[PDB]
Amino acid sequence: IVGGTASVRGEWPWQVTLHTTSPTQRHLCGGSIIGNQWILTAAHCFYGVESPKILRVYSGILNQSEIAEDTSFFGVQEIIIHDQYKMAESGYDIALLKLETTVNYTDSQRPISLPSKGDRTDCWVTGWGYRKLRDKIQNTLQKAKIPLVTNEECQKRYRGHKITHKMICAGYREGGKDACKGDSGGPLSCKHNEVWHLVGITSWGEGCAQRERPGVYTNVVEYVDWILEKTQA
Ligand SMILES: *[C@@](O)(C1NC=CS1)[C@H](CCCNC(=N)N)NC(=O)[C@@H](NC(=O)[C@H](CC(N)=O)NC(=O)N[C@H](C)c1ccc(Br)cc1)C(C)C
Repeated sequence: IVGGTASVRGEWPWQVTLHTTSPTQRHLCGGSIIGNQWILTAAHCFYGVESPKILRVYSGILNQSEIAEDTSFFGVQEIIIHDQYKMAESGYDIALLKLETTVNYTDSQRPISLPSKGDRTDCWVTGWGYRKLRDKIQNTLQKAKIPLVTNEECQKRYRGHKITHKMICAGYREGGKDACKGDSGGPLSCKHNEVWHLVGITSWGEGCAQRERPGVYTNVVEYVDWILEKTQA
């Protein structure tokens, strides 16, 4: 997260930190709780990830230093990637994680409502990623208010990339506030009528918070059907 501020403990209940044990443990990507045993995130986060067994999910986290070898975590029973995914920059950068055990909701971990298809503004991108292109994972969960930018507006900034309707861009004309390396998979949460909705999944972008370079996110509303299909028994 570039140009943001440290969050408060429990400020973003759905946000979780995904770790990989190979070759050694470390933050891998962001993620959103959306059900007892369902974590939503970006598909590109599992490039070269063979077994779901190397994945460890931590919810209710504020600071990475809350995580040590003796720290509890939810095991990942299954990794479901969208059958059309290929490159994050081509779309379908969405994936589901089915946790080994059910999640007990508390003040520090609750799910986030999926946007209503009937809805095809007050948005924030959160994460523990870089503060600038070259940097390091942040200990304290970062957050930043970013305005959504139309696709026609996005396409222009990306004359080399084709921004479909399954994508949505957010950023500032001037930059300065955007997600960066390590925020991937993480949520773009927007609040309407004081109800949060998972509008986007951090996906890609040229650099971080650069002028006229909106961050490209997966447009979640375009996948709820896919989601209900995968979450179903
Ligand atoms: C995620 O946090 C990560 N996914 C995997 C590792 S880190 C970032 C979020 C990017 C948000 N950007 C923004 N709002 N400005 N995603 C990526 O790094 C993805 N790639 C890219 O965003 C860009 C796309 C491009 N056309 O350049 N690629 C890129 O930065 N590539 C270089 C090679 C790179 C440098 C450092 C790191 Br840690 C990764 C890649 C994924 C790689 C698809």
